[PDB]
Amino acid sequence: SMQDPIADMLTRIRNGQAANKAAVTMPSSKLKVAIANVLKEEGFIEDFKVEGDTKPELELTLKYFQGKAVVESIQRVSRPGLRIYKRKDELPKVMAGLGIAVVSTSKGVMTDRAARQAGLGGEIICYVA
Amino acid sequence: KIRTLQGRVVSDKMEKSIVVAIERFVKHPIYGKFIKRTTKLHVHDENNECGIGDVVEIRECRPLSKTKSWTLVRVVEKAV
Amino acid sequence: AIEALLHDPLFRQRVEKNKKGKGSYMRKGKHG
Amino acid sequence: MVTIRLARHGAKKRPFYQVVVADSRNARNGRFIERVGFFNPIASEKEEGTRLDLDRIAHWVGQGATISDRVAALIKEVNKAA
Amino acid sequence: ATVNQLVRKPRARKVAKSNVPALEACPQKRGVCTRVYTTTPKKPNSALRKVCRVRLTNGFEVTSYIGGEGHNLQEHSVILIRGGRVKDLPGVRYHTVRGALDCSGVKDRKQARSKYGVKRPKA
Amino acid sequence: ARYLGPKLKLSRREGTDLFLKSGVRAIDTKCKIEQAPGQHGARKPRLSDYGVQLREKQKVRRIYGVLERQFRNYYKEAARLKGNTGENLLALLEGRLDNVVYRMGFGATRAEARQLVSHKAIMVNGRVVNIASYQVSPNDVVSIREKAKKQSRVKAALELAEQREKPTWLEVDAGKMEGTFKRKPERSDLSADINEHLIVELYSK
Amino acid sequence: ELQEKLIAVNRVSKTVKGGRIFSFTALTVVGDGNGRVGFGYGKAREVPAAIQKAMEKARRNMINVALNNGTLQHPVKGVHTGSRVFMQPASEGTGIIAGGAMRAVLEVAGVHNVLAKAYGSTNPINVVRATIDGLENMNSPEMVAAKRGKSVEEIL
RNA sequence: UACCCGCAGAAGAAGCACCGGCUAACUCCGUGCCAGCAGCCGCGGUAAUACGGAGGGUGCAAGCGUUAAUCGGAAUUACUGGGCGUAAAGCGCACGCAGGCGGUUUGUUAAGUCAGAUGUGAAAUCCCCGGGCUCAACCUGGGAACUGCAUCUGAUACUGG
RNA sequence: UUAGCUAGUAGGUGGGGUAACGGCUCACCUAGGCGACGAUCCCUAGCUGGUCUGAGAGGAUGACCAGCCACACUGGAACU
Ligand SMILES: [Mg+2]
Ligand SMILES: [Mg+2]
Ligand SMILES: [Mg+2]
Ligand SMILES: [Mg+2]
Ligand SMILES: [Mg+2]
Ligand SMILES: [Mg+2]
Ligand SMILES: [Mg+2]
Ligand SMILES: [Mg+2]
Ligand SMILES: [Mg+2]
Ligand SMILES: [Mg+2]
Ligand SMILES: [Mg+2]
Ligand SMILES: [Mg+2]
Ligand SMILES: [Mg+2]
Ligand SMILES: [Mg+2]
Ligand SMILES: [Mg+2]
Ligand SMILES: [Mg+2]
Ligand SMILES: [Mg+2]
Ligand SMILES: [Mg+2]
Ligand SMILES: [Mg+2]
Ligand SMILES: [Mg+2]
Ligand SMILES: [Mg+2]
Ligand SMILES: [Mg+2]
Ligand SMILES: [Mg+2]
Ligand SMILES: [Mg+2]
Ligand SMILES: [Mg+2]
Ligand SMILES: [Mg+2]
Ligand SMILES: [Mg+2]
Ligand SMILES: [Mg+2]
Ligand SMILES: [Mg+2]
Ligand SMILES: [Mg+2]
Ligand SMILES: [Mg+2]
Ligand SMILES: [Mg+2]
Ligand SMILES: [Mg+2]
Repeated sequence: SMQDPIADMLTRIRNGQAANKAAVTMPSSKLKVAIANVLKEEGFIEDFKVEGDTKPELELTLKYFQGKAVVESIQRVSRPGLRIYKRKDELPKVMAGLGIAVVSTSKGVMTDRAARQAGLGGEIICYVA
Repeated sequence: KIRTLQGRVVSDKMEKSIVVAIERFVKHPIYGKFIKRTTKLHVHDENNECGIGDVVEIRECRPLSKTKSWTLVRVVEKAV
Repeated sequence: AIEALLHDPLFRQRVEKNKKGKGSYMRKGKHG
Repeated sequence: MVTIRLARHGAKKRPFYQVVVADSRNARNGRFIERVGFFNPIASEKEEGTRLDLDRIAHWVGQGATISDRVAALIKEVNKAA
Repeated sequence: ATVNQLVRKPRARKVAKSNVPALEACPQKRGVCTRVYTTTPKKPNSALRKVCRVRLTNGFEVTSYIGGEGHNLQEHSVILIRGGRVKDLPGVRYHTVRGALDCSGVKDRKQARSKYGVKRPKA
Repeated sequence: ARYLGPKLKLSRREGTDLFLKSGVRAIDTKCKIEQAPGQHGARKPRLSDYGVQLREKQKVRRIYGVLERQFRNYYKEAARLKGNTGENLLALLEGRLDNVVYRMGFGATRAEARQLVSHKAIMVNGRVVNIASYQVSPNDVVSIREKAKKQSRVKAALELAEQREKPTWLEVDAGKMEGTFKRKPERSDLSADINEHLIVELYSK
Repeated sequence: ELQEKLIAVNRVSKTVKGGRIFSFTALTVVGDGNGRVGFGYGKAREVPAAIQKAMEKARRNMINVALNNGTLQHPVKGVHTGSRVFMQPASEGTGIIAGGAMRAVLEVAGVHNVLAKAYGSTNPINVVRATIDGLENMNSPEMVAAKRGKSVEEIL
């Protein structure tokens, strides 16, 4: 049934962008939240907002520029059927550095560049142009 | 500083012996998926302390029999 | 020998394609 | 008998010897334990033709390793130089 | 398709058989002209195309095209076949070599001489 | 291993002056430089993408007088080396000994230079170098040897050169007949009419 | 200062009560050696006329591409009908490594340095379209900075 | 012997394939679906740039063609990197063991994972910077690499327990 | 379009043997062991460093050079 929450989140973001919706709400998860934060930092969304106690719903607010959408591409890379791990040499360059790659390291989820700087690789979560 | 493996026991009908599946979680070469690949080993045990479906830690030694070159060091999680 | 020879294929009826005819259409010309 | 000796590795007519530690029974160019320098007879001016890793050779000798006559000569030469 | 599926059963290379099997990975092969004859090419062409049934050295029986204008090949003549094929002919997958063994070079030829076993004209 | 035949024909084919003759007398007088060689000379078919590149390649090869395998090797070398590839190739071509000699002005033509090199007249750092294809490095002095200094052809060549445009990457002296290869040439310092990119593309093909 | 190639010219038919009626289609592409490119598919009963038409078409409906120096900014995939097309920037000196219709569009555009592959169909009209699409979609570092609201040095 | 020095005299030293399109290179004569060509498409039936000869040209060059055999193009077995309403492709429909995948929170572990280290990964070969044979090929000094395995010491986001 | 294979067979005890552990061998005792992660059977093949090709991932390959293996007219056997 429901097997990759992260993937689902990404799809939600994509569809919202397509449809020119302002806001995307979904179930929150720690990893998801982290991802959202990362996105915000990298300027791909306007803001995120968690809300609720028992079953909290993350609510991201999508960003547009001169009409068209900002989140141009947002692919998963690791995925439950085939996970991916990269060593700090092998971390990829999305859109030749113009986009980002969210990567989960032992020092938290971060963007690929950040990881590289740190000097450590990790499970690659998703590319986002 | 002893190289050892922890496996589920599979069968113990033969005396002073067991056979112990050792699951190793390898990456595939081409496809990059991780598979569980299984290594059944014959393991020498005196006293016949092991049961079936039991978690057991072993070590590699001098060959006891034709098939048998491993000897168990400790048992864990024996009976359901 | 005469008879069978006649029967053999080298002496089959020949017909030619047409250039302005009915079955004329050349998709690609001889030369570019 | 583990022997420090030469090993012909060059062109035709332009030999370049590797000096090596080898079980005697192995072939000239074949299997060796360690390569402990080198030697060039056809050495131009303003370049080192010979160069030996002397500590390693000493160690090998200690272990109980014979030295080929040419290798001995080379060693002697090197010592003279230094 | 699915990575799991591929793991289970990996994907297989399309094993392409050779169109010149008598050769058996040899660039030529010698053999004797069982018989020699003319054939008709398949539509739309017209000719009497000259072609010999050759028993090869390695046990095979093939038939070979004889290029150029004219040829001396008889029964019990020993020739060198090479992998080549006249398209128009059903079942001919081999060219004779002109000028190798008993076969002679084409008479009176002055362009692409090599390909028909002809020596350079004298001067 | 050399092109021996008619020189101006090649030039005609190319469409340019390849400098295959000394330059005493202007190429337009010696041949129909505009009309390409042969029975179907006047006719100008429209050249394909493949064709143009090939032509360009030929031109370059013709200019320096180099056969295909060697050219290919040079290209490969250029590719291997760092930076721009076409430029590198050009530099390599320049670097050849005969070419250098020609530039200096001891050859009237590049062919002449090559001949000189062959015939044991050209010393590179005071050691006789006989091979045309020999690369000349930076700060390598290159001279006519004393036996070959008396030849009237050499002085003629020098004179011719003096009329021609002088290269910046060399420094040459007429009385001593020795020149110094100062630095590998920049692309700008060579002729713009050659398009090295095309050649690169061809070899990629 | 439009430099322009005719990529491909092709005969096309229409059958009628009498018989086959021929025509020609030309496919040109014009570029300025900088940002601007456009393609023109023209059709006429005689070739030259068709070509002219194509040229005319090309000259209007041009398109601006952001170019880093003489190359693409970053790797890009353009697609259209059968042909799908990958093209990736490269080092000064590599040249236009590209096949057919695709090469032509690049040349006029004023890319001088690409590795380009055309997967799928290589149907000239479609592949040129694909290439154009790819070029169009491709955005610069400056462009992305604006989008994300950061410095160009932060985007790097 | 390499190498050098002298001697004479343009002297002893250019061929092979191709030129319809793909594919760089075109005309005349002979033939007349013949004789022949041909990798594919396809030439030849009396004006053949596609056969054979010539002249002319193009490409390679002490070689040049043909064949055989591999990878490439072929994203045409598609891990990177394809597909399946109609082009080949969704079991007739379920249930279900093995198998694969698994919502959310905490703790813990540290197997995967990541980092660093130590041992090893023979030399040669490949690549980088050099050196030596007049140059090159060739030889050669040092490095890098050999994407791995094993252990030890850490990290704990993600997966696993 | 090879699904079952194996009785020194799987394990134990004790003797004997080996330079050495060991069903290596023998006598007794248990009835195992291997197998859909492909056992068994059939066809082909010396393995590696490398080599060719390829943008790479791969694919094909294993002349020379070097490492390991095996064979020495065929089948056996030990002696030194
Ligand atoms: Mg591991
Ligand atoms: Mg001496
Ligand atoms: Mg040569
Ligand atoms: Mg380069
Ligand atoms: Mg058409
Ligand atoms: Mg297709
Ligand atoms: Mg042409
Ligand atoms: Mg022919
Ligand atoms: Mg006539
Ligand atoms: Mg005629
Ligand atoms: Mg006719
Ligand atoms: Mg002809
Ligand atoms: Mg072939
Ligand atoms: Mg493939
Ligand atoms: Mg193929
Ligand atoms: Mg398909
Ligand atoms: Mg169907
Ligand atoms: Mg159905
Ligand atoms: Mg989970
Ligand atoms: Mg599970
Ligand atoms: Mg660990
Ligand atoms: Mg590690
Ligand atoms: Mg040198
Ligand atoms: Mg090595
Ligand atoms: Mg957990
Ligand atoms: Mg015993
Ligand atoms: Mg005993
Ligand atoms: Mg065999
Ligand atoms: Mg490929
Ligand atoms: Mg024997
Ligand atoms: Mg024999
Ligand atoms: Mg025997
Ligand atoms: Mg015997």
